Amino acid sequence: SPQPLEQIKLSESQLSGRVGMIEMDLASGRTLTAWRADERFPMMSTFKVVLCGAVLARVDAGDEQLERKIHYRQQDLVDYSPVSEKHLADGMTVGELCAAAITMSDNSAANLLLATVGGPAGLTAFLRQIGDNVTRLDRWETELNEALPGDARDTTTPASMAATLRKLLTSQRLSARSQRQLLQWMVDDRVAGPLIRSVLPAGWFIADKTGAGERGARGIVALLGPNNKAERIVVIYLRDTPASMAERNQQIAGIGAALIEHWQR
Ligand SMILES: OC[C@H]1O[C@H](O[C@H]2[C@H](O)[C@@H](O)[C@H](OCCCCCCC3CCCCC3)O[C@@H]2CO)[C@H](O)[C@@H](O)[C@@H]1O
Ligand SMILES: *C(=O)C1=CN=C(C(=O)O)CS[C@H]1c1cn2c(n1)COCC2
Repeated sequence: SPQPLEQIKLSESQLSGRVGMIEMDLASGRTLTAWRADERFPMMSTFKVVLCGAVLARVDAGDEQLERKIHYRQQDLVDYSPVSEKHLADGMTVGELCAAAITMSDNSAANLLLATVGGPAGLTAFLRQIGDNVTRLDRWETELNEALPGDARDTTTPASMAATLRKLLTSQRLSARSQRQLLQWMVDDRVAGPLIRSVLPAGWFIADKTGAGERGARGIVALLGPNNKAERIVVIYLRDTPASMAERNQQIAGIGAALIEHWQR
């Protein structure tokens, strides 16, 4: 494989799109690789990790319980509700909703959770309170995936998303049990976790959340490392490419291969 930066460039040339990426040490925040790291990209479903960070902050403050059952109605459901559509009668706990949102990308679950944290404006205010001055959520599922050219709504930057994830997972803004919970939900991702493990060498850790949107938008927020350890945060976003989903996936995998082959930098 080429060096990671060279492989990112090659992926732009091949996709005829913009790629944004950060590779960051989880423990220290050292940035090892930046590429378009201050440019804006649609978050798509990757926002669900930050959402459940906000939920966990309310639990730590005594303002929420993961056990609290939320009842909802069929009229409330949006497209792709694989878990939530099964619990119209019996409801779901706040923690079950976060599991569904992060591990299955259940969109109704995400919207029910958004309603608990004050909507998109509430989530954006949470971000500002933990010192993320860039990321913004403006819409609900599924309209937030629209990825219009030039539109700043529902965007992050690779650098801001990585810093925000590190804050949630490691900075003691969240309680110890809450940090462990957030991590475990990412470990349990069903959408891409197993697929990623199928192509990772033995010994590599993965935890992740993925997203997709219009005009080729694609993204992943991940924890990765050798020796079965979550050593680095890797954030990769793609936008404005006509490529097939399979080719976008293959280019992100190729960046992954470059990082693995050149890990000690
Ligand atoms: O010498 C290093 C390794 O080189 C190869 O591993 C290959 C592997 O066979 C391939 O499947 C993967 O593709 C890349 C898989 C990565 C999937 C994307 C993951 C990313 C996306 C961004 C967020 C973090 C995770 O590349 C590695 C590195 O060449 C050998 O198969 C393996 O025995 C050896 O230990
Ligand atoms: C999250 O990224 C996300 C993106 N895109 C759409 C869409 O393209 O219509 C809908 S919401 C949400 C989503 C939908 N699914 C997943 N994530 C996971 O795969 C199954 C369907």
